Amino acid sequence: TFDDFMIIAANRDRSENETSNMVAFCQVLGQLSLIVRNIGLSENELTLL
Amino acid sequence: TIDGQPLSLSLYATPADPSMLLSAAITASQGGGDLPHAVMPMYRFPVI
Repeated sequence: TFDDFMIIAANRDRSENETSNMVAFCQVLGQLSLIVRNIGLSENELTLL
Repeated sequence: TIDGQPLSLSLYATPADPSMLLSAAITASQGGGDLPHAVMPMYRFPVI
């Protein structure tokens, strides 16, 4: 979730699965950023859905 | 005709006009800032 990504962050001592999960989280975030700014959504349409 | 070419000319259909593109700016409305709880300090009015 968004919680337990903050806890995997702010440690600087994590497992390879932990940094892989945080990297997958950040890449899904980047995919969502692209999927929003490519189609054009000023959030009044987006946060409704 | 004698050569097979038609006497009556063909119909020329009208092509579709280029449409005008439309955009819009949808707007949002978030809540305002609500006032917190006030604490009384130790200093006088010009200091505070």
